[PDB]
Amino acid sequence: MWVYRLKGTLEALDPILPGLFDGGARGLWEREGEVWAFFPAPVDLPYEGVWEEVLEAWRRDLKPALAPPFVVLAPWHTWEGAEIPLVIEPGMAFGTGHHETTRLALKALARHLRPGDKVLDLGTGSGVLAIAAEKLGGKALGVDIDPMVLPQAEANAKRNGVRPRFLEGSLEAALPFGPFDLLVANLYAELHAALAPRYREALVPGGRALLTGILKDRAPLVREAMAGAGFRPLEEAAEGEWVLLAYGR
Amino acid sequence: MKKVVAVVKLQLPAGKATPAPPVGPALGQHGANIMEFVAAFNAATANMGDAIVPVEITIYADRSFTFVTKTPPASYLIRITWEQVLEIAKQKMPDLNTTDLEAAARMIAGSARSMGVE
Ligand SMILES: Nc1ncnc2c1ncn2[C@@H]1O[C@H](C[C@@H](N)CC[C@H](N)C(=O)O)[C@@H](O)[C@H]1O
Repeated sequence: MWVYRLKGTLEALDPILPGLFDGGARGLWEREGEVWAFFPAPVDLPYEGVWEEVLEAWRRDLKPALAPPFVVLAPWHTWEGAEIPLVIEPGMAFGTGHHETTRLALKALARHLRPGDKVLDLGTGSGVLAIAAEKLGGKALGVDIDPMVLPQAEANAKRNGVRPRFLEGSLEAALPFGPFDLLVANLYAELHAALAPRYREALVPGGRALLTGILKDRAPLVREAMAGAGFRPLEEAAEGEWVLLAYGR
Repeated sequence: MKKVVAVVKLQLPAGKATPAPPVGPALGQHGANIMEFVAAFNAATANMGDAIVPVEITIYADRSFTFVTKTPPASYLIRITWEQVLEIAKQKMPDLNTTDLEAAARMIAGSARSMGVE
């Protein structure tokens, strides 16, 4: 990781800032009296500054995360309780199992999923929800638009002795493998709202959708879109800033 | 309250923040939950697409945090001077320090000229 240092505040260097992101900066940081631009690789900039060639506390303090009936474990953990173990290798791919949204979806799966149900996990990442679905007797497809998480999802699956299907893409790619009994989607409010009509098309008549990744204040958008798509509200769950909204068609 | 121990000013791409620098060290030095911020920032700025988002993270003595996202900057909103500041002046209300709804366009259009935009 590289850093390009510039004297002054962020507001003071305002006009030249878009040029720093044109170079390929990943983030700016105002400090004592400087602005710290961060680059993957150093490239010459005529702004005149100084280049410098300069998570594990979280990872080594990482404890098992309870999401009844599950416990989310790193490969280096064990568990003596009665909970269903979910072994997830912590990485850069979302789905470590610790976040509120992931845990809300895990619990919602336990309440809604029937053994034999066809389950679509939209935005599978690490594969945690598709794996959990399989653990509950579901027949899971996990899809992701990022092909890089897919090897990680398959590796996680083998750690758990289950075999969901994993696939690159989104709702479109999932279509030939559906229709589904249950959709689980840990995304974000505005995407749920845009996808609501296609959520209905993805499910069998009487099927259901479990939607999370939704900031509390953004929930009205999802409620409005899902009602507009013809869904009926089933239940809502919350933890901290976040909510899960369950719907039936 | 909740004692404030830091006010961190960052500028991040919308919905694509990571635990990598500056977020890592910026919040990590005060013991704030990096992964919690990353997840929350990304969801809060998700619909904005590729917009550069300035963010202010207030970190407290119990290691918890809150944050505020910005308008964002005019230099991004500038990138041929048309009727730009008929809505940009109303966009720069919660960013500029001037305590007037109207007296803003008389400074944004001038700042746009040197970029250089004609
Ligand atoms: N339109 C989309 N279609 C499919 N996947 C998406 C889409 N947008 C984002 N994603 C993926 O969804 C994932 C979102 C994760 N936060 C969810 C991870 C995991 N399912 C969990 O509940 O923890 C990311 O890995 C994205 O790559």
